[PDB]
Amino acid sequence: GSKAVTRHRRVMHFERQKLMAVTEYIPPKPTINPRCLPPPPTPPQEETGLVRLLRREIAAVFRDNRMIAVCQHVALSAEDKLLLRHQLRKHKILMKIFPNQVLKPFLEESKYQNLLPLFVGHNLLLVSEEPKVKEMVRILKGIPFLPLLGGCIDDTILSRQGFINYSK
Amino acid sequence: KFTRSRIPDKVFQPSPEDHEKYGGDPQYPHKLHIVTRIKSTKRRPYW
Amino acid sequence: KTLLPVPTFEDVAIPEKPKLRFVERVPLVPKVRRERKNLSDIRGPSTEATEFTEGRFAILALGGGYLHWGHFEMMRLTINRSMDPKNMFALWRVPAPFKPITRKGMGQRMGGGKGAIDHYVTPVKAGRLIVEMGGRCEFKEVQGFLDLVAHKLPFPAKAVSRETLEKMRKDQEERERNNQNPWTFERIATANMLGIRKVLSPYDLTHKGRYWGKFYTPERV
Amino acid sequence: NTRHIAFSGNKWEQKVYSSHTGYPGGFRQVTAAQLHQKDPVAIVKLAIYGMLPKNLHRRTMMQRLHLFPDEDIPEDILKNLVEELPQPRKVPRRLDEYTQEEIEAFPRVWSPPEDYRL
Amino acid sequence: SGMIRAIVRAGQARPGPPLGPILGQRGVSINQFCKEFNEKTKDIKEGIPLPTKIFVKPDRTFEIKIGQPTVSYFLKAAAGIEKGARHTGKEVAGLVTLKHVYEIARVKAQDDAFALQDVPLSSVVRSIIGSARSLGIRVVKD
Amino acid sequence: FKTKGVLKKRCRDCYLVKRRGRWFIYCKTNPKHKQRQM
RNA sequence: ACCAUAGUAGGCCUAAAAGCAGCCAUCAAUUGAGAAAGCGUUAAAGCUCAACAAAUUCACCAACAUAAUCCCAAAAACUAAUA
RNA sequence: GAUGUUGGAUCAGGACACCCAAAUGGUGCAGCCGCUAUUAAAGGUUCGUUUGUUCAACGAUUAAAGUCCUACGUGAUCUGAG
Ligand SMILES: [Mg+2]
Ligand SMILES: [Mg+2]
Ligand SMILES: [Mg+2]
Ligand SMILES: [Mg+2]
Ligand SMILES: [Mg+2]
Ligand SMILES: [Mg+2]
Ligand SMILES: [Mg+2]
Ligand SMILES: [Mg+2]
Ligand SMILES: [Mg+2]
Ligand SMILES: [Mg+2]
Ligand SMILES: [Zn+2]
Repeated sequence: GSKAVTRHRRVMHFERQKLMAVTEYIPPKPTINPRCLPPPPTPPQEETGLVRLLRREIAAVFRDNRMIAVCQHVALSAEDKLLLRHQLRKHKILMKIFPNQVLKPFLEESKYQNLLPLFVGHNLLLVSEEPKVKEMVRILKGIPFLPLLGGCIDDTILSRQGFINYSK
Repeated sequence: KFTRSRIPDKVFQPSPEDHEKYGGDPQYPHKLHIVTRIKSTKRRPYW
Repeated sequence: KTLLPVPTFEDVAIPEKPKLRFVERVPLVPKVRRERKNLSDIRGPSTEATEFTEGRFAILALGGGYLHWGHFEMMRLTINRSMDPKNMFALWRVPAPFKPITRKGMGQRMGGGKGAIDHYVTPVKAGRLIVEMGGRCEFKEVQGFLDLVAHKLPFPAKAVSRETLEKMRKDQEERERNNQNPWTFERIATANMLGIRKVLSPYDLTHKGRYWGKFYTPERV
Repeated sequence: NTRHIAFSGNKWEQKVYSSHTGYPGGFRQVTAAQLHQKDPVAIVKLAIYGMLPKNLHRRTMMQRLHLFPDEDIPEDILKNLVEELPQPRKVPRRLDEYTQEEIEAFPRVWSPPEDYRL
Repeated sequence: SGMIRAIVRAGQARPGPPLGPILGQRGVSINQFCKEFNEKTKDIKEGIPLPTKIFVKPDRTFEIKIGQPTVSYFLKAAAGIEKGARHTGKEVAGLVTLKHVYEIARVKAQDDAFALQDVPLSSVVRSIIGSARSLGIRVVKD
Repeated sequence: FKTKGVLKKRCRDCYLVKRRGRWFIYCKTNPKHKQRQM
């Protein structure tokens, strides 16, 4: 005979095994499954401090930049990018980068819509305050694989050939 | 040891739907039982 | 992308003697008189040491079992060397071993008397916390190295915190109110149906068939 | 048509037929695939043989069973056959079997995108 | 094949460690660099050891850009101390003013690293203030 | 190779593949990380 | 996936000590990059992780070798069962 | 109202938790040796000196001179040194 407590796991008298198999847990079974039901109710996101900061800063961005150009963000060594930023310092021209996520839906509201196809790729926003186009193009002429897709100048959407014209 | 056990009273307090389920009349309890023996008295304690 | 506020600890105080103390192989007042071995003290649910005190984390015992010295050694060295003494501290939720265990030599015929004292052990019931770890760490660290010591104990054991514990308990009663089949072990064992009480033990009414011998089954409703 | 038996699940690979010649080290074990390769009749024959009651009459009724690997049967046995039994399992169609009527008639469940290459 | 940072004292450049062990590994001529680095650096008589960037080419020749002296040393001299506190922030080593940070910042404005940053004097000042806070050197602003 | 109870990737370069109805750990960088579940 | 500059090899020690032997500090440029979580080096040097930028999201709580004459009903997804 | 008990002799049946032969992974594997791990039981697995001895030592070799079970195989086949 085996003691009340043992380590070999202790085979149960058959009537008790039946007793066990009868009392097992049976989980609640749905009529229709939840995921195959229609979409869940709406969990709407709300503006953080960062979202308000970006909406306000990007709102100011179209105010201060007289020439807003869209230059495709391209991978250069820290050397090339810093030298680039220093030359842009030398003509006083500015460069700024934004998240696509918060930059996209702002321009999908009213004014600047025509920029939407240019922002699906990797973008870099060239900020030009009291600019001359010849000088902005001066640098993009030096490095060939750093293309300029243009964009907004004084509320008008303009492209590469247009900038070739405004420079001359 | 093995014993004569006990049944606690809660067992014998019927819910409202047990009347509807076994078709007993909630107002008046019934007079006589018809009791049939289904199972054996072997393998069971002497009492 | 998106930032979320990081959980901070301003109220967490690191006490002195942050490491685990050394437990003594033999009690200071050694028991002179060999005692009967109660299996009953390993058996079924636990009463003492069920709730947290100071710490956020613990190692929970999912079976009953006997903790002897070699185990304490393991939990101690391991948990001491694994933790950052600045941000973390530990505590024993289990006494140093008080129960004498007896052997007879090899080649002994049955009888002649009880044997002599080889051992000392602490009984541990399923549902008790062995070690309590407080600190300013997240549960991920402790869970990382606690799972080792848990894995190495005699009984099956888990690494838990307050949130985890309460979650699994609320689920544990949710199952019992969600249970779709009319027949639970409580109802039958208490109503002595089918004379089932002849196969069951007297302790079976209390355990409600969730504990069986030394083992514990969490899925049993 | 015994040679064309189908086996449900993976049984072709894991069902073994064991035999012993009685000589020490005479113990053979063959996989259903190999046994079916060597003797086209063997599998259905051992199937049937194990389902008759175990008495002596088994051997006798075992004699009244005729198994043919393909459909080729002597004129003798063809001429004396009374009745055709119904197929126990319903053999599923392949893809090419379906009438264009039936394929056109079946709904196209999801709408594929155009820019995806298939 | 490699780029070598070294913070080297004004009048002191010699054909031994760290100069030997680091540049000599790349196969670089030590004496040429001793005399040249000194040619530029000996001329700083204000006693200010400068972090200096030595690029070594695949043919084992080299070039060097001399930067402004480390902020740690500018704060060491500005607060007039010997070495930094053993325990920073637990123990205060030396004192500097609102002027000191302005000076040390306008001096180090031309670093190879700060040259490509447009950021005004306030930011370079904050930099000097952090490099001070790690040295156990307090700022006093009047 | 090693016959093991529990496979675990030893470095970033161990990829875990199921072949012949077993789980193998294959590593191109070091061969000594090869394991085979039993 | 993609990518990786800044004071600055922060002080202190130390043969050197450079995030990365240990103590202290946890600061401050950039829009974004820890006074650093991995390996690595005598120390460097060098590899990746965390940070933006680009996107898309589906998960995570994983498993356990064998015996001695010769395997041990044959088989089977389904014509309706409180049989 | 007997299942005659150690070691040998003879003849071996089986396991695989391979000692050889056969395919291979890993190495702190250059090659030669190796050391480990996986898969493989058709075939092999010596002769002597001392002990009743299995074990063990020792001589000489072999591709190796496996670990076991079979009433510590096998006495109506043999031997009794024990
Ligand atoms: Mg365990
Ligand atoms: Mg470096
Ligand atoms: Mg920052
Ligand atoms: Mg007899
Ligand atoms: Mg043999
Ligand atoms: Mg094997
Ligand atoms: Mg053999
Ligand atoms: Mg014998
Ligand atoms: Mg004999
Ligand atoms: Mg005989
Ligand atoms: Zn690896």
